[PDB]
Amino acid sequence: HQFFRDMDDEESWIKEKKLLVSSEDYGRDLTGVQNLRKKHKRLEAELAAHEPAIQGVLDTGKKLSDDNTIGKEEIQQRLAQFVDHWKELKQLAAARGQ
Repeated sequence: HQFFRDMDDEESWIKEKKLLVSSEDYGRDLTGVQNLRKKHKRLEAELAAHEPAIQGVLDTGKKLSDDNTIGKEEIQQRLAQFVDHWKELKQLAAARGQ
């Protein structure tokens, strides 16, 4: 139950993370351009820390499996969303860079 909770709070953080990216943009068109470029740079750094964070949960889940399996499987499905979300985020970041 705890791991699940943590995962949930984590997924939440992901949403909150994306929100930040959406916040650090508004600031007069004239600067908006430089704002996007600056955002990208911060995005790369961010991602560096977001990788280990998300992975951490993933690893934990793997453990749960070996410790239970019957049940945790459902959580994996939910966690699948987490990865998917991050995946999209990565793609977006890549596009921005290019």
